[PDB]
Amino acid sequence: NYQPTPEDRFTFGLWTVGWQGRDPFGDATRRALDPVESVRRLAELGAHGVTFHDDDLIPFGSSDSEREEHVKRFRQALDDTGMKVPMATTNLFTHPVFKDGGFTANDRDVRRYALRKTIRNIDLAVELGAETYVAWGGREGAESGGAKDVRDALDRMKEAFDLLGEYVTSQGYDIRFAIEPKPNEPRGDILLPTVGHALAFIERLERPELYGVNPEVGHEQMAGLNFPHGIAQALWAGKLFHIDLNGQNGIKYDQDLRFGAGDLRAAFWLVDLLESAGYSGPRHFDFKPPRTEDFDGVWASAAGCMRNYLILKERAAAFRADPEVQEALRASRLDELARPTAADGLQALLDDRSAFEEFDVDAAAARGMAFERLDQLAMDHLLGARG
Amino acid sequence: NYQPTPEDRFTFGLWTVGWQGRDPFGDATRRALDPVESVRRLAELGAHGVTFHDDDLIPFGSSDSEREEHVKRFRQALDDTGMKVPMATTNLFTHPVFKDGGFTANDRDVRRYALRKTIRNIDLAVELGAETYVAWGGREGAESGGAKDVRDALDRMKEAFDLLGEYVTSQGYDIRFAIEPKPNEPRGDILLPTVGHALAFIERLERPELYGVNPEVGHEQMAGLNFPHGIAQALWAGKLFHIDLNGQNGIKYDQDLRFGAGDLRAAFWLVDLLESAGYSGPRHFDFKPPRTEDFDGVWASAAGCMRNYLILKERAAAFRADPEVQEALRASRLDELARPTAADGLQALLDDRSAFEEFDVDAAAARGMAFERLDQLAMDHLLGARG
Amino acid sequence: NYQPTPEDRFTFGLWTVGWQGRDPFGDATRRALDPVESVRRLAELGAHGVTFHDDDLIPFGSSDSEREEHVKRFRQALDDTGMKVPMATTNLFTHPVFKDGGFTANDRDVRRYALRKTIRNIDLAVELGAETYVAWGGREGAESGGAKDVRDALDRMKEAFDLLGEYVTSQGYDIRFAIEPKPNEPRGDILLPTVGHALAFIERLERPELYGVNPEVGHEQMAGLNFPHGIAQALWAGKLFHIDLNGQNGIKYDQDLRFGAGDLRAAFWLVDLLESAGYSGPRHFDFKPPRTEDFDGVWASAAGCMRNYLILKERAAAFRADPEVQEALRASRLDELARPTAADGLQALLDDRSAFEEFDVDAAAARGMAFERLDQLAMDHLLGARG
Amino acid sequence: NYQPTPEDRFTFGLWTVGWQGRDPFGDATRRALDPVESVRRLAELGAHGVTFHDDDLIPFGSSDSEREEHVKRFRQALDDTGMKVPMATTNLFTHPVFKDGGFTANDRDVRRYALRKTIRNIDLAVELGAETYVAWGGREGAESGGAKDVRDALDRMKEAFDLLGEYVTSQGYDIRFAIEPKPNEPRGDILLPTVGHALAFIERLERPELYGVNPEVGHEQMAGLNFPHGIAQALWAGKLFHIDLNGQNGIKYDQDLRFGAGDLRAAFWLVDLLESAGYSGPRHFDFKPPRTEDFDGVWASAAGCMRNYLILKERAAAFRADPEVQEALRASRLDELARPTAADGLQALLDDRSAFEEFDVDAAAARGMAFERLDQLAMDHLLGARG
Ligand SMILES: [Ca+2]
Ligand SMILES: [Ca+2]
Ligand SMILES: [Ca+2]
Ligand SMILES: [Ca+2]
Repeated sequence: NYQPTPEDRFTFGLWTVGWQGRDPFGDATRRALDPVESVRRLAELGAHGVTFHDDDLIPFGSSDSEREEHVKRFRQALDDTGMKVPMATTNLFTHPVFKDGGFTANDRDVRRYALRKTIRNIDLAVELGAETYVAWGGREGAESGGAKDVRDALDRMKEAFDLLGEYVTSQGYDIRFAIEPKPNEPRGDILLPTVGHALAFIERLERPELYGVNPEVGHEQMAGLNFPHGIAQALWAGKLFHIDLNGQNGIKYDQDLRFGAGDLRAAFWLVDLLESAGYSGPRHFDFKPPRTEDFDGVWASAAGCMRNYLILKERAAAFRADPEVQEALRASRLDELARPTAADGLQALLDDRSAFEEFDVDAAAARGMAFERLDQLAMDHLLGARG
Repeated sequence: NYQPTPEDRFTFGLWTVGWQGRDPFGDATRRALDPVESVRRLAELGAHGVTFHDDDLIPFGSSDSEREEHVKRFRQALDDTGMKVPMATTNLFTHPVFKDGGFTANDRDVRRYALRKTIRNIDLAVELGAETYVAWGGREGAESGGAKDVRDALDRMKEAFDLLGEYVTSQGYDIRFAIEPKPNEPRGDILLPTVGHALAFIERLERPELYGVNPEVGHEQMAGLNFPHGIAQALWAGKLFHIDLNGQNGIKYDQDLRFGAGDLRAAFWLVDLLESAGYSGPRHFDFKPPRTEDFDGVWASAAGCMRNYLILKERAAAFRADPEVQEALRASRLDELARPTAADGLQALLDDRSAFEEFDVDAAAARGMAFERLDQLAMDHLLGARG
Repeated sequence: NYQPTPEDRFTFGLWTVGWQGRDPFGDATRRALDPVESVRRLAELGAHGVTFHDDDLIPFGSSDSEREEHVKRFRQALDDTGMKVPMATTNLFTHPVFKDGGFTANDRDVRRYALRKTIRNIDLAVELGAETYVAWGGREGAESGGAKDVRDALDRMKEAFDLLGEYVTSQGYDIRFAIEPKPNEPRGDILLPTVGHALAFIERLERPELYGVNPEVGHEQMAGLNFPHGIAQALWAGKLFHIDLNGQNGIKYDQDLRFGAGDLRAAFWLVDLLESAGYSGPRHFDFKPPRTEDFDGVWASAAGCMRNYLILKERAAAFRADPEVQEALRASRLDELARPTAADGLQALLDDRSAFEEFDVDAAAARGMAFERLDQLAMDHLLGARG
Repeated sequence: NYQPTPEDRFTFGLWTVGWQGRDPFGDATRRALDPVESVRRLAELGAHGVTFHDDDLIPFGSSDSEREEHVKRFRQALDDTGMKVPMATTNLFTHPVFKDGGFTANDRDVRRYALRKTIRNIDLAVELGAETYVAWGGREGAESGGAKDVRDALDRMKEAFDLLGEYVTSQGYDIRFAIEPKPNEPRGDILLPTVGHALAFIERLERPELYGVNPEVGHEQMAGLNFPHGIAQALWAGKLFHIDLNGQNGIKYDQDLRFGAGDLRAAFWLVDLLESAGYSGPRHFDFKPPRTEDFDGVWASAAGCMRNYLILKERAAAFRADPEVQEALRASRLDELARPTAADGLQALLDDRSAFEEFDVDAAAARGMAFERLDQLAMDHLLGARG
């Protein structure tokens, strides 16, 4: 069982299953995949859609007529399979010209070029029916302190995003932007390193309602942060526009393992959250099948992303519906957490002697939270051990 | 030389020099310090002022008349020395009642009590002339996923801060709030873990203009983040209300080493930033003299905080005034980073063929950034090796 | 089900269930437990035995006659319950005198005292029937570079351990030593920081056969290392004398969560390893019930340590016995990994043209490892999803 | 000043200055360098020598006669400049055939091929006068638990190294082996992850006297470990055969920054150690000029490696020769650390009542270590602030 269907909204970047396995120390282990073949193979596995960078679809430097051809063939594949394109993004990191950034390159002519390369792809994304346009600032940052005045760079980043906003507004496009944060790699430190930094920056843009976040499991974990806590803050702010799902083993290089790999418990708490909150965006996998694998291992890895999400969804649902868990949640006062501290208001609080002057602090101190009992029930549900 | 004076605005918490050296594995190595003796000793060393938690100054559970006495003696010490009190904070972490939090405890009665304990200390802080009231949510978080619904907790945290805002506004107090972020310890994961998360949360409060950040060097480093980059984002947002200075060796327990210890280069880039931006708040040291030390080592450690700031300030000033550095900054196009990408506007950009259609991408790609030359000049200035 | 019995060899330190919840920022949340009550409560839950520091059992500074009394009462409890004492250790970290170390304190008189405090407890451990005597050098290290010449310190550490060896040999005691590594906390950096450093140091002792390791899950993880890989190296060397089981969420302060918490997958791979290798030592839990909990949560947390080990053992056994997994292991060439590279010997290898001159490198390159298929089978077994 | 000469023994890999700037997300930013041009350019800057992988010097798949040609041209360059070749190594990581390892690949035919490729390069290294042959097991490890039985792999790694030993012994070559540890990247976890793990493994080889370590600054730091402490353990064991010098900012991807970048204080403590211990091997830089840089930045970056070592050497010498520092070292009892704990022997210790029964523990406890005073003197020396 645990058979995905298009209704689950599982999507994959072309660059994921298409990763040839070139890493910093080694050559490609797999041949290039034709975009058309990935769309067919992914449709068969039960995915809902694909996502793309401009350069994954249209070889860099293609003439207009080659461009048209490449798009026509891809569109035929989407029509043949029923696959959608809910998101797209720009490659502002591969070509040498972007070595010091796109939107925040020190060189003004490069920043202009980055904006133009981006706008041309927004038009194509809208034509293909994308609802979300992602920006990953992978080259925006520094290896040394004097190379990048961060205040000026944030001025340039605000400027670029406000211009993009102006463009989509003037063209009457129904697309929104999502920033994908990452703390480092390939630059020593990348600007807007976490979901929090991205959420704070968005509030200073001219039209903040057009921008949200595309957080990635492995990225927040590269800073040692709790990914479900970070997603909860994004949901609370109304800014979870998209999500990247994958696996990461702690603080090191960006692994991009299949979803469910890495920190398994954090994966369970994430699915519990997404499903309880009613998140209805795409479930996108930004992952790389390891370079050990041949083409059969590529499709197995991708199928496993989807499988692990669906097993985790069933176990989270079972945990929340268990009457014994419901009672534990009450024993730990989760119900009280949800009630206002002082709906009576500030003067009532100040006059309330049971809040301070006659508050028995030692009796309140003695009450156990019963969190460990709750957590082991959650453990037993994850592992299928409530038999 | 490098002799601090009160004009440098160096401040210290009472709990810093007063730390008795109790750690998770060992007993106190030093006897308690009387608050009056710390104010005298710090004045002699050249500090500008002190900061305090309610409980550092007034033993928990003191009667009103003991409270009055304790305050009177401390005030006499401030008058005798000329020492100021620019910041104060509440202890919402030591007493067992706060084991699941203050403002976000699951138990509503504890959340009420935390608000009342906080307000009573705001009144005292204003009486002593504090301009900034810090909140460190050290118990707000979780060790397990099911213990804390983060959305509800952020509702409770917003509620507490909005109430505090209402209180100071209604009393006509000229005080502002600053949140001190920390990613973990003593809870497994703490809410609002970084400067970015804190900045994003503040934008959802009812009166955001009353709240900013009190970032700490060692805390951001506990997440592997670049502290000067984080301070630059806070300065850009207009939210650097206060700062905690100290040292930390990478990702591990919160060390609170003396300033200049830990990551020395990040300390240089921070001072360069604070001084170039014109930061005029207090230079506060939230540090712990190591428990190896006796009282003579306590005062040496504190004096060193101040010394290292002043050596770093001289070296940063020398770096920025060096004509050879000025020319390197131009060679690396720092001047261009500061100029608008597209002050000509969006239609001009789109019509500009030198931005895309006739942009020579290979020639732009070939230009070296000259960052390594710049960085080694910065190295030579730090080390005093431009002789 | 998953009911522990004494035959499973689950042991707990007295200091684990006895932890009063004092952390660096807060007071105790639970009252002290009498050692006799912990032995009774642990026996009821199904544990095999307990472990102790000298100071957990005999209050520091007790007279000889109080000492005798304390031991007599504890022995009565062991007799009443059938509980064993397979391991013991010395507290060389709590008292202020050990602030710069025990065996590697700069002060020679303290190093002498540490050796004497240790020997007195070895005698008691043997009397109680301990087979393993653990040393955790928690104060051996430094916060600054000039404080500790590491070569000299390693001379002092070798000296202490060689003396201990001489003592047990001269008394004809059948006890061996195990070093518990930890990379940091409470010192900034601790000497012999990982299992590897400890294994290398043991080879330079005069009688290396008397010493091995007591690795802890959470400690190796505080350095970002793979704990099952580390245990495999220890097993390969014949030095896994004991093990500490618990949970840790990545690189931060030492959490000491219940076993199975933290990195769940690493917990599965560890149990798979221990059980396949035939490890027959104690399964000891060095954990701290979180300070949120009352006494009911303390016993629930301890029971969960044991439960999670037994669920993990069942899932690992099922994975290894599955014929489909056996065939996957062959598809990935695990069988070939176990066969000698060159049992034919060096001259045969050099003359073998199929090894170099006629080796088809491109055909070897093309073969997929099929690791992702294998790993998802392992995922399905862990989660109980091979239905 | 701070002008390197060949007598300082600064060496560089061909792959360092030759790095074309291809990273996991981007194409090359610099053209290939001819090995002959790097030898000339490095000689001019004051280096002593170069190091090479087989594949840096002889393009993979070259015929015997092309091989001979490539070697002849390189030898002419070494003769023309006076440059030496003190170390060499094998590329067992780039070609796709090594995707699951060399010596520990699951496939036996690949393990044979790795041994043959290695031996052919040992012959060439000896011909060029290398004294040290380095092995970096960058592909030896795993991304998932079931892919690699670590016990069997350590059997295969021991087997490979014992064969290499047998080869050099039978050929009467005066070369020794050094293992370069790294904890992860490009595999999720790499076998023998730290200096400690490598030192422990060497003690189980048949001729351990032929093998030592080549620790790298940035690698140990990728595990959060103190590099000078690790080098001290290697020196204590007599196994520091070579060293890789570079810079790294904490726990993340392997940066390979120029030496002196990254953790500056750890760089000072390392130079202090190397120079005080009389380390007389090569000072090798395993670094990558950042891909931001053109060829002028490549040579500036390399020159800076050498400059920072020489500034650090002068400051460390000044610290150790300062009579005020000498007295501080005594105040902190560094002299006592170097004296035997119990040269009187075990029975004398046990009979000595001043070691236990009459030891005044509270008076010993009260003595301050004076470490913070010492550390600030070390700070003032580093920064050139003892004027
Ligand atoms: Ca990623
Ligand atoms: Ca701190
Ligand atoms: Ca621990
Ligand atoms: Ca490296």
